[PDB]
Amino acid sequence: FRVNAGPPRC
Amino acid sequence: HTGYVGLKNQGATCYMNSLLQTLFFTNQLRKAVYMMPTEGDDSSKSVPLALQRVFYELQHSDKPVGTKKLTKSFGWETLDSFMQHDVQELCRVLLDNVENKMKGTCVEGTIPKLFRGKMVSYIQCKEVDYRSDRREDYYDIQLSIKGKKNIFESFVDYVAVEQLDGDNKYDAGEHGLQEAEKGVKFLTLPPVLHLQLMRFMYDPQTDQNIKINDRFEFPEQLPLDEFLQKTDPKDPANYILHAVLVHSGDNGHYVVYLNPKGDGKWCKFDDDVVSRCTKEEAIEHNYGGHHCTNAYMLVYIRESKLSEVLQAVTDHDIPQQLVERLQEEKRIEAQ
Repeated sequence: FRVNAGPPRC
Repeated sequence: HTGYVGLKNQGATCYMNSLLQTLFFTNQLRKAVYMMPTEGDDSSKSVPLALQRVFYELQHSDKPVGTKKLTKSFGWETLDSFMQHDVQELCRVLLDNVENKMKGTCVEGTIPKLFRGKMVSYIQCKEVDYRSDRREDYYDIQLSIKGKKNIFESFVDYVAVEQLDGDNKYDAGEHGLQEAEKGVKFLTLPPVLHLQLMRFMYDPQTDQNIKINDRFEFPEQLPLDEFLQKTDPKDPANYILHAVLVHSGDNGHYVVYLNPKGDGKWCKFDDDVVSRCTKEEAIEHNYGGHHCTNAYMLVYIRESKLSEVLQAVTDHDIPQQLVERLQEEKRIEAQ
């Protein structure tokens, strides 16, 4: 899960 | 127009402008920033000096304010820098720089006094009698949205009990591997609450991140006293909505809705264009549904601290030495 847009962080 | 000035769009700063206004109208924080001993600092290398410049320009200038000096100050110049990070991380960078510069000064401790809260993280096994109560401090809370209808359900999910059962059991050491429960409880809530919503989740076999445009409700007034282990009369955990950071599009346009005086007179800050807007446009129209425009950050202020957090700021609160330095830089720019 992420709050803003952009590349994946997981 | 509205007595408030906007910020110039000069690049892929994304949420940055929206954050800055939110920080600018944290009046106690602004007055704290003005008094930082930045006289000896390097103009193009000091983040606190850049923040003082930006706040002074937002308070005095009649034209849209630029942020090139600030962006250079904290060194986010690579192509994916703003896309690689979230608003919490940029806010942490700015506030950590400010707090560190305030160390050993007369304005020390402002950041913890405004944004720090106390939390308990607990792990208790059902089989054996052992208990771990690691205590953690927080400056921002990232709430989950997927499957949650409103803020109350998201908070319930945050303090929800997690079962550590077989193949994921908890190593209790002397007690061996054990089935347990892991959870989080709130001790205190800061005067200024930075809630960030989780609107982007990883999707395997797909474009690796889909935008969660699902409907999510947040109230103007947020009662959070029930989520504290021990409450306190004469200081209930009732919070007043202050800022709504909103994004439109998918994996965009970043706009901030703010009522600076806490009076419910809402304004829309779209970079250089600051206008008056209804409460519905600021709150109801940003819940999300099936459009692409939904809120990603909420900033609440405790009702018992509003006046102190939102102190009236006059042009005299800015130290005259800082004013002279900023005026000197403005003179050089004019020449």
